[PDB]
Amino acid sequence: GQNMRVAFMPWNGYNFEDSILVSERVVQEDRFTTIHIQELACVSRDTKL
Amino acid sequence: RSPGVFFDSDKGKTHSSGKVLYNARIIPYRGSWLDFEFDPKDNLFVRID
Amino acid sequence: KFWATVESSEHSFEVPIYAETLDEALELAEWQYVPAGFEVTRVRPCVAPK
Amino acid sequence: LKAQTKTEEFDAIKIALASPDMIRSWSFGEVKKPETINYRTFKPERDGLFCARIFGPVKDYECLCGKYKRLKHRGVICEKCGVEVTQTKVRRERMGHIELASPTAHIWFLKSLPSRIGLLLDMPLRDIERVLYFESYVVIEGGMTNLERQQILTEEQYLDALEEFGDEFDAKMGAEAIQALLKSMDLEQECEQLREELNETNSETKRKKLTKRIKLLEAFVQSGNKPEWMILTVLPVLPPDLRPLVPLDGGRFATSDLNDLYRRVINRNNRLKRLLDLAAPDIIVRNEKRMLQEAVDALLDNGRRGRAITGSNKRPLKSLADMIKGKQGRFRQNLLGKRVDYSGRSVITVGPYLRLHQCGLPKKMALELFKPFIYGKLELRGLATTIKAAKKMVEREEAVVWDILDEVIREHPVLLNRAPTLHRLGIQAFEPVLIEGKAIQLHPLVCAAYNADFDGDQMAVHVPLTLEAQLEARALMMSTNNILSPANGEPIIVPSQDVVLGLYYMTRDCVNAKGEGMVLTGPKEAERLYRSGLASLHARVKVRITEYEKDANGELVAKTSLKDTTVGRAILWMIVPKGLPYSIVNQALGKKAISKMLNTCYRILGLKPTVIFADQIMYTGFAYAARSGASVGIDDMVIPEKKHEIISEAEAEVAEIQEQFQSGLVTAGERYNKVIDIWAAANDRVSKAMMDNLQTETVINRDGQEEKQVSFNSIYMMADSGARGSAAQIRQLAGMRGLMAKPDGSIIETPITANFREGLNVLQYFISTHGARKGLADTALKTANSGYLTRRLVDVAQDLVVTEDDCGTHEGIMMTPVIEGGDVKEPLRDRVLGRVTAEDVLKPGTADILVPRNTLLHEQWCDLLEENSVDAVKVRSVVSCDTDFGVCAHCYGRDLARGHIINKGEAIGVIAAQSIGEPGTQLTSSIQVKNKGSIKLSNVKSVVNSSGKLVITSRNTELKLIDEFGRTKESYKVPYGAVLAKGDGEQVAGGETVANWDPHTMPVITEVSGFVRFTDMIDGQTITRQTDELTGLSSLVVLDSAERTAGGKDLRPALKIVDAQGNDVLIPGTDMPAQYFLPGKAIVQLEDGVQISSGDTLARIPQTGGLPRVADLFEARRPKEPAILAEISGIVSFGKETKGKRRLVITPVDGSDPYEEMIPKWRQLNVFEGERVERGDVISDGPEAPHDILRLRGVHAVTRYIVNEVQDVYRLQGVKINDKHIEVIVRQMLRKATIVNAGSSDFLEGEQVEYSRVKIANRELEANGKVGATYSRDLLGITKASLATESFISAASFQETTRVLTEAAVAGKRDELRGLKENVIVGRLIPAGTGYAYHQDRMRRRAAG
Amino acid sequence: ARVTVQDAVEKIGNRFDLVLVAARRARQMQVGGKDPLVPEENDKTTVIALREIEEGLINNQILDVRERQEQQEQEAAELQAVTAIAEGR
Amino acid sequence: KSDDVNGRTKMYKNIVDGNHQMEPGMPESFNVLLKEIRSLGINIELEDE
Ligand SMILES: [Mg+2]
Ligand SMILES: [Zn+2]
Ligand SMILES: [Zn+2]
Repeated sequence: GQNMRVAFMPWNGYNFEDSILVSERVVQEDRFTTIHIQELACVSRDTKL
Repeated sequence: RSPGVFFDSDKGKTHSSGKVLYNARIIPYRGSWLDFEFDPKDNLFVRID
Repeated sequence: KFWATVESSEHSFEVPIYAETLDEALELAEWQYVPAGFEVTRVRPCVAPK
Repeated sequence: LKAQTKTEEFDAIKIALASPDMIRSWSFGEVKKPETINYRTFKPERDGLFCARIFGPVKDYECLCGKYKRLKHRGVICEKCGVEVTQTKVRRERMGHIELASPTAHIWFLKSLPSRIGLLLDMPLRDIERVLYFESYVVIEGGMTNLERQQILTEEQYLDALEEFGDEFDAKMGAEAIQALLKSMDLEQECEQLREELNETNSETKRKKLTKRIKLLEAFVQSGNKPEWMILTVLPVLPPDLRPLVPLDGGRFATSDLNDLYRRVINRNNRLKRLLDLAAPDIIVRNEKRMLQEAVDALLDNGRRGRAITGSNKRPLKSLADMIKGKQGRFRQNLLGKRVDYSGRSVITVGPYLRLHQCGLPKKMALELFKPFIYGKLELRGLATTIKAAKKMVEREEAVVWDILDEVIREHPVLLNRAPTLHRLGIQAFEPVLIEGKAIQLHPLVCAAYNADFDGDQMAVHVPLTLEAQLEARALMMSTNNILSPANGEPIIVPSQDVVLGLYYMTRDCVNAKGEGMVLTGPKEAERLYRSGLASLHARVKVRITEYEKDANGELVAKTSLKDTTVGRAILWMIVPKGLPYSIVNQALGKKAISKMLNTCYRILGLKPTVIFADQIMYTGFAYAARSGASVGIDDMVIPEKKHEIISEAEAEVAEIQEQFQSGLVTAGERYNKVIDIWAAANDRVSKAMMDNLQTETVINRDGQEEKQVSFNSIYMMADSGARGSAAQIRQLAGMRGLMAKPDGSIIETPITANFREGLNVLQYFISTHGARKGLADTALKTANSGYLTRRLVDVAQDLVVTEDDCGTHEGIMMTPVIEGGDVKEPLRDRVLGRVTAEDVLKPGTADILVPRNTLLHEQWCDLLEENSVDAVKVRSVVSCDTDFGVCAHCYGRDLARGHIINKGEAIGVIAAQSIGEPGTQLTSSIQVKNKGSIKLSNVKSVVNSSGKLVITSRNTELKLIDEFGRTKESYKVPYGAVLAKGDGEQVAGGETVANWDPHTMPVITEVSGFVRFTDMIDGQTITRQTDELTGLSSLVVLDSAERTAGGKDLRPALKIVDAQGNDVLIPGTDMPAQYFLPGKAIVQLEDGVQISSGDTLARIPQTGGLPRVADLFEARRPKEPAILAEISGIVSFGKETKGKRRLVITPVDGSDPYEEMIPKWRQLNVFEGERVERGDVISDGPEAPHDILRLRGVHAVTRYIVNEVQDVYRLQGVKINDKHIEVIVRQMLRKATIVNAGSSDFLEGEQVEYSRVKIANRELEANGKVGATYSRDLLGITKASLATESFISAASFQETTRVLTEAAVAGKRDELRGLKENVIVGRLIPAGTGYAYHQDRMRRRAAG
Repeated sequence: ARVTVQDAVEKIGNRFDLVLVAARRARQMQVGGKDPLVPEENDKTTVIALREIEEGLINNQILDVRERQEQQEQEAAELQAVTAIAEGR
Repeated sequence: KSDDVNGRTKMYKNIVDGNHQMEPGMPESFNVLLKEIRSLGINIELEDE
């Protein structure tokens, strides 16, 4: 993962239970961005028709 | 459970007697199990599997 | 009838034992309980105000 | 008017045996061939398991051959192959049948637990199977002959008996024989004979086993069934679409195992039909018949004979019985759940910007959800040409459809739900607010109700389609409509974590800060002072406030003054509405007071003000919590400086006990205890060290040297406010953590010295591991346990629902504070409030009615009772409610999500079970008065001794402390032989000595005075000589009657009190003299001739818990070592002991017939051997059996036993549950009662208290003057009580399906519904709540003209 | 939007019959038989019916009476029509 | 919303018609159970009007 600057303090209830408040910087820097690769298959079968 | 001979107790819960119990169990890596167990009358018994 | 209190295993309970005498109720209880490996604790006569 | 023919909305149901003709009725054709499809062009082969002719067309409105393909052709049967042209849906409907060659027993009726055929015929099962298998012949209607009827024969025997009498005797074998038996049987005549027999022999067993069978018989007669039908002639075949042949990708097919089974049955049956025409030998045809029976049996219920395996697959094929039963324990269709349209789910999150009535709903989600509504709303305004166009519009996501969605979203609520639903709050309705994202936004204040964290929990959404569902969601399931717990009236909307820390940091006060001492005109300029950085949040300040009060009648009174408060509190006051006094926010406002604020706000202003108040509180809470800048550092946790010393000393302590063990001064087992005790004692020192070094530690100054107050340390603020953390938890961070225990269960004598702040070496962690593992496992298991308990509880209650309004009974229970141990483990105002009085209670001065008759007691009423000193209020309860088949509102109570009295039609049993089951996951020697009051002796007989003291001669004795007010504070029990320095009506102070005694001694004292004689005490027999070697003062020890000699074992040793003349001093006020016998192992005090007085002891005799406890309670389980009670009031006696046990002969002073019981003597006694004891007295101590309470004490006693015990369990864990729910569980428990007398129903029959009472009360008038019969209330466990239900459809759910269906079938049970579960199964409106009106109306239309 | 139905619940005590009556009224409006008795704020028939309950200008009694009167409207208009059916004799 | 084969469609049409109601029926489940039970010698029928 990625280490980052963290501050412990209630922010307007947005951190309420376990919840996390993330700066727009982190999403802008594209650092926590993840790449996924999906395999999508198409089958050509044989029917009586 | 490693194949070999294993001697157990099974004490307390059997027949309330407090006389406990004693049993030997021969477990191979393949094939039938050979069991020898006691009982409240102090008679020796044997069961295959 | 007579309620015989039998206790064994992890817990206890009462079972009806029919008979013409408290002593007879005890004998019929034990004969019909003890040999199975069940302990006979108590024997009570059935009251029931009528 | 013509009654009816075709299908209207149906009433109830009926289940029974099916005639062969009744079977052929459903059948639209016979399946004569095992074939399924054509194998090439796949089509139903005519007369096969799949057929268009027999069942239905393969395509909608089209013939099989293809002649008539038009939707016009309907009632026409094709000429080539007769197939009526109709929707293919009828292939899910049409039944079929099979004509069997030879009769076949129905396995359900043959193999059922009672074996219905067997007990109908009074014929043993073994013999029946012996006949069916052609093992032996059985006579039928033997007539006048050498042999009886049910009598069985063998080959040779039957041959010989046949050689004797050809005619006038009849015997057969096989299924045809059982069929003949059943058909020939005359129910009537047999009944008559049984009635004649029942009246002759008088014996318990005989007449019981007789009356049971005759009952069953006449029941079978009235049923409408017939014995013949127990043997199958025709075999019905299930519709093909319920056992589909449907194809799959790759060309492979898939079908039900019912096809395999049915195919086998058809095949073997056909083979039998062929063998009969081939005139095969007996040895063959018999085998074929047995094979047919086996096949049919395997079809109906598989696993009761051979467990047949399906083709090419080892796994046993699933039969029709397995089709009905299903799986996963006991679940049949809609119980275990089902898939639902218009629904979704997702990860959940914050959103505190929300209001208590709303929740964030993802745009895409809301779109896909309300998609059908969007379609119509689009073409409604004309924005879309047609429905297709609308679909394309929302599929293209044109910018208009968003604004068009906002319309449908506005007033249309949505249902939010979580995974572990327990209490009804698990599903709550909110108002949708469109949100950009894939996450569902939830209101923080609801997080407590859902028990949902933000750690990746998911919630599901449901759409209330029908208008009624919308209004139900809005007026019932709405978030703002439930602000309260169903378990107790306390607010569930109470602020949780950050918010409470915020309000805490606000209403806190500091010794010196900005603006200290200054004055402010009001809250406005206070907040103006703080927001400008001028005055500090927490500072001591006098401000002018205007607080109101509603104290005028229906009217708000305004008052204004100068309150001494803090700036923060003053700022907070801007929120609190109207009538609430300023004293509510003047405190520090922990998680507790902040809740009572909301509570009082609800009980004063109303619902709306409470809601808006709550929202505001959450907002300001989060706000100032954010402003507070509260954090947690490593330096926030302060380790005691003295800790290192506390260890050393303790580390020295063990060493002491380490040396003494080596010198033999202390034993091993004693050493272990000493070490564990000192090591455990050190932890308390370190812990209560760090606490003091934490809480007040901050030392500050104001215009001077030093002043100390409560600490502003962050972690401590969290722990104290109630935000999170606690003493036990902070203890682990700073001070040493606990003493762990090995898996053996025994505690290790080397506790963990280091803490979390400090490092942890390998060992300590490795030792902590077991604790962790066992913790996780334990919780994970207790989840399942709680779930199961909840299930059993819902099962036992269910259909119990408020039906009547007011039953009008003065009956109820006596409500007093619990008064446990030292002081008041629960107050009166709790157990009272919300519960309407049974009868008018009075002031200490009488002829004054403060609370008239029956009136719901609310906050003001309870406050009025609190003004006065009243310690008791009689309260109507659900258990005492006279309403039959339900509960009246005036009994149950008020409590609900609303403060008003319980509504009519609400289902109380369900919410009761839920309220009991939800919190259940959290579950696992002298009297000294603590307060000042006046001594009151309750239920005691005593005497004054020669020392001037007061000795208690009664076993059951109570000591109550009644202060000047007249209220009971302290309550204790005083043992026999206790010495009181006081008397009744005396005066004591705090900590003053009242009672004193010894535990190991049961002193036998004397009421009267005089010399001590000796009777029936003989040395070597009854007694024995023993003299102390350290003193020389002796006593002759009474030898127990087990260990005595030959003839001395028959004598009862005694101490009889004699006067100067040598007479016998009698028990005061009676003809009966005084002689006190002594028991075994009882050492005397003074010998013969020595004079004593009162109070002098004649002889001195030596001597689970948690959730499963609740389970045992509700199940009314008898404990292992039950306390024996005196069955009949009288003077106890010891007869000659017998057989390892001891006789106990009770002696009634009143009538007669002295009762004797067998008590094992090893059990230590309680009762005085020579004294009287009332019924219900303790002959020995230990746990009490619930049945014993119900029988020897009574209903009101046993219900109190249950409620007090279970509440003792829950309250110990800090869990609030109103007694109501438990009381309804009790009501369901004792529902059954066994009749004693007669004149209407049977003698010993167990029957419903409601039923019985509704009968006898009807028999007290008209009828006979009174022929009414007496009964006895019976205590049933919740599972056993749940076992009893009138509806067989409901019983088919949780019970065993097979047995229930069979027993119901033979009886011809008519299920009238009327219950919840059964109506849910059949998919119609619940007979409660919203639907209660409907089902009421119909219920009135029924049974009327 | 109606946040709390408490006021409505005050009128007809119940709270089950509140749902029934308000549903009935919401039916009278939604599928049009008629217009409402209270100015619409752009509240749906649910909230409108609930408002009408709050103002006390609608309930079970009033509804039953009104419907019974509408039956009289339709039995009035149809008089000659159905009385022309004397052919039945 | 689930088990009613007619109920679903007959609903959806009203949902788009602007009419919020329901015209319920017997869930296909319980009906299937009626057939399954009646497939045995057990006769289960609905009565009255
Ligand atoms: Mg969680
Ligand atoms: Zn055809
Ligand atoms: Zn009542």
